[PDB]
Amino acid sequence: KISPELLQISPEVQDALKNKKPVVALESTIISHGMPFPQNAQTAIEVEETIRKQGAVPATIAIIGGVMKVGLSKEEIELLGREGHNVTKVSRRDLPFVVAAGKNGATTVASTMIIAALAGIKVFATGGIGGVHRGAEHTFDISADLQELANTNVTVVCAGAKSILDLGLTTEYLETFGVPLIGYQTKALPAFFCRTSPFDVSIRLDSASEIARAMVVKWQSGLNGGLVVANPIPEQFAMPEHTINAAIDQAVAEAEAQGVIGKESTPFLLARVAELTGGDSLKSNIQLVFNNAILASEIAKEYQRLA
Amino acid sequence: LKISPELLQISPEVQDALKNKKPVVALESTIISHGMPFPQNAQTAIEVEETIRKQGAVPATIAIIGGVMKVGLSKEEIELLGREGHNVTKVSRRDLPFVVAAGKNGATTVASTMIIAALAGIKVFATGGIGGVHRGAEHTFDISADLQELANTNVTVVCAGAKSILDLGLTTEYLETFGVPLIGYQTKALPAFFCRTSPFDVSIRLDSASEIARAMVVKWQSGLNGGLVVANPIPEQFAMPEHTINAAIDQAVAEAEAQGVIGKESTPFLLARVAELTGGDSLKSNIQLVFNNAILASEIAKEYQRL
Amino acid sequence: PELLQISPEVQDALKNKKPVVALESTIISHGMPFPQNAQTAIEVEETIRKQGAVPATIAIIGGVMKVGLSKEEIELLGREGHNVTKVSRRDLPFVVAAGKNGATTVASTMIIAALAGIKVFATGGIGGVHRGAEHTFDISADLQELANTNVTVVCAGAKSILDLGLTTEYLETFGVPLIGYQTKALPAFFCRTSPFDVSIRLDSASEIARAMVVKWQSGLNGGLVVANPIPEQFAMPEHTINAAIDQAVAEAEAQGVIGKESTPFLLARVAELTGGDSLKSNIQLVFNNAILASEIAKEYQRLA
Ligand SMILES: *[C@H](c1c[nH]c(=O)[nH]c1=O)[C@H](O)[C@H](O)[C@H](O)COP(=O)(O)O
Ligand SMILES: *[C@H](c1c[nH]c(=O)[nH]c1=O)[C@H](O)[C@H](O)[C@H](O)COP(=O)(O)O
Ligand SMILES: *[C@H](c1c[nH]c(=O)[nH]c1=O)[C@H](O)[C@H](O)[C@H](O)COP(=O)(O)O
Ligand SMILES: [Mn+2]
Ligand SMILES: [Mn+2]
Ligand SMILES: [Mn+2]
Repeated sequence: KISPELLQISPEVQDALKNKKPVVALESTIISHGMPFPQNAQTAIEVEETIRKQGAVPATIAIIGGVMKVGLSKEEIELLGREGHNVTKVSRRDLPFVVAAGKNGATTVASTMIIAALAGIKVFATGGIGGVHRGAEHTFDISADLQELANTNVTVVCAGAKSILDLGLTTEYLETFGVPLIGYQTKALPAFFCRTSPFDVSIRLDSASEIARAMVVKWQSGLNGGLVVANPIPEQFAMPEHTINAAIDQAVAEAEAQGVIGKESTPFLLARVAELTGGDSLKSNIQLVFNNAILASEIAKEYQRLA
Repeated sequence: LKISPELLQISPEVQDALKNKKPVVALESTIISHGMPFPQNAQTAIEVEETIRKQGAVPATIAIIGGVMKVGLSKEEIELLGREGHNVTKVSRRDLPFVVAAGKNGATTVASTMIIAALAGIKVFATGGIGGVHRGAEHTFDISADLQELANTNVTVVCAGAKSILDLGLTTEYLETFGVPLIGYQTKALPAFFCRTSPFDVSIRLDSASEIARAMVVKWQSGLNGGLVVANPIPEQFAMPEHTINAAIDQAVAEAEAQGVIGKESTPFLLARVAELTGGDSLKSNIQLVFNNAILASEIAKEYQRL
Repeated sequence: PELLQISPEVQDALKNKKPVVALESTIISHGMPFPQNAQTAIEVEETIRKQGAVPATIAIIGGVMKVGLSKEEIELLGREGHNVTKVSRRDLPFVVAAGKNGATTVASTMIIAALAGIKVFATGGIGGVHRGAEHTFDISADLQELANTNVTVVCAGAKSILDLGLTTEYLETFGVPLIGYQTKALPAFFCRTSPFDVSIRLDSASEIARAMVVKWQSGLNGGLVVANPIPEQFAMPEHTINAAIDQAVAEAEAQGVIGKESTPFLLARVAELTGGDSLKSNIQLVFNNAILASEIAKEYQRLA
């Protein structure tokens, strides 16, 4: 029952929810910190349209002038893409201040889940989830995303956890906190730019339909928390393992040596891997995002059907 | 509070006991499928139900049958889980929605069991031993979802402590961090599962059922959610020799690690291997501790229905 | 029910919408030696009263969760000392069940304040990730209470005996805002500064209060850490205080100190190695935090 001075849902999205059309949420960190200009905004508007061509309704989420806004104008997206790193990356602990100081912010997966759940949106597409960082056994550097997944009822379609992270530790972590890690048509956990990895999802499902069904069962039996749907990047756009892993490993060593830490790590690694791959990691990431948007449209349609 | 009959079904017996305020004791399915071999699996489970019956209390064995969460089971069902063994999905919280959605059978761990018991409003649950922090968890992050269920869900779990195959010190630390009281029953020293003693202490030591119940009531009436571990030492008669059992466990652990056994397979492999190495003795101790735990859990049950 | 009692001076302010600031009893029983423990408690209360707000010291007396306390009960906690049960969240129901007395930690003080509707609470410094928690898993339940329960905790940062870096990672993970008051760098407790930074620098109590109402109205449960730099003149010498802390921790490890008794031991050991100066620094930072806390509580009461 939040006040409009706090949360503002755009009329497209409101109508969508009234008329029970399927809605897919999207995040703003990917635009501001995830990718450079103008690939971030092109990518974002285009993801929105992809969703539209699948017959669903996009709601991109962000903090515009201190307001939590569900659905955004082309203008505001252009805005986040131009202002870029100057915009505040917003996780859970960041949110109330960016709302109070009335500033603009780009929501992470955590925040995007929070707001989406506030708006009653169950399906959310992104590129890759945050997770347990390499070295975390000694650094305790662990995304708030995982705790959000533990606690907030949103399904997040992604290409897995970002492959710059520690995937093994991430899979243990998700199990401890009772979060389903669903492979869409895959048992092997997808690694972001790359289609497989040495690890496993917690369950393989071959259709949106079964995922929607699981969601309804899960929530109706009271098990609160979200679900991760790991969606492999299409073969056309997949980075070959050896190259990408070399660029990731170098970028991670460099970040260690340079004392990069905290909320700045992921943007640093993503950009540096893009430098190291000459733009290829970035192209692949954009491809992965469109793909997840498509699957996410199918899942939301299937979920709305049941609900 | 009202869960659909398609998802959740309580036996008529357990329903009359709940209705008529008879003290009910919950029981887990995974003990049967993944914790013991056949016929000992089904045999022990039925003899446990009987044991709780002698105490003048009503057992509800919990499992997933044909996609339904089932509180209370028939002899046929217990037996089916028993003979089906590893063919039955081991079910933790992350697992739960998919077994139920897909109409399958599943054997519930402490976590799943607690979840379901809590749905039927059963506060007392007897098992052999709880999951915990695995040896090597500093680097592996392998930490049972049981401990998280304990953190949030209102059930008392009577056991011989954590399975001796785990890392007990880190478990005690973990429970403190998460606000879960670890109650030694008539001991300040943490019971070791197969062993009565460990070089680790419980958080509170209490000598009667009634105290345990009254502490339950203050805890919940006060709004601190989460369960309680009541660690009940195996009786002196059936205990394992420190030397022999420890050697068995250590070999088993080194072996599991060397073979690369990970995830939900770890515990069932280690129990099997330990039973093998001890020429079945460990198993016999396990059974005996389960009966003991059941008796104590019935007493706490009566004392709880009282207040 | 009868399992929580609120002093009439406290309820009087709650009903009448006046600023209330919580305090913890572990500062007293296990935090500081007698007589300075009771003295510090009473004078902290006074500092609040004079600040324009109403002190409520939470503790468990005769099994009761008590909001606001008599000087008799304060002297009792200060004197009976380490003989009083230290109470965290796991501890709580039993100390109540058994009608015993206990000194509440930041965790339990947050709980109790929450039961009574007190959104603002002042302490010296919170528990956190201990040095070597990476191998020991030794992590205060406080961090979890901050993750979950809605209370603002004003302090000197985390007690500097702990592992602060790990503590900041952990706070991020669990979504708990770490607010530096007029500082980017995380207050180091005895020290005014640390190699670590907070999550946001806020310069005024009002800002913090608006952040509070916006945070909870939005439904994000969990508390807030407000880190208050120790006054410049009371700060310990970095070399002396860190040499002390380091030795004390090395000893604690050697001697098999663990669990709930780890922090009290180290504190006692540190003031001993610093010949009372760290305790003196400690008492000052507590007063300072009580002042900032009063301001926050007032500015927040104004706003909703
Ligand atoms: C990752 C984001 C999603 N997809 C993508 O392609 N690129 C991206 O940068 C998310 O924004 C994620 O929530 C964010 O990285 C959170 O990280 P922290 O652990 O630093 O909060
Ligand atoms: C242990 C269970 C209890 N008693 C017993 O004798 N044998 C057993 O197997 C529990 O089922 C426990 O939850 C199990 O270890 C599952 O834990 P993970 O999810 O960590 O595998
Ligand atoms: C620390 C307390 C706060 N300020 C201060 O000046 N001195 C103190 O002793 C708190 O009591 C803290 O919550 C306590 O350390 C709890 O620790 P554990 O429960 O982690 O042992
Ligand atoms: Mn991080
Ligand atoms: Mn495990
Ligand atoms: Mn501790």
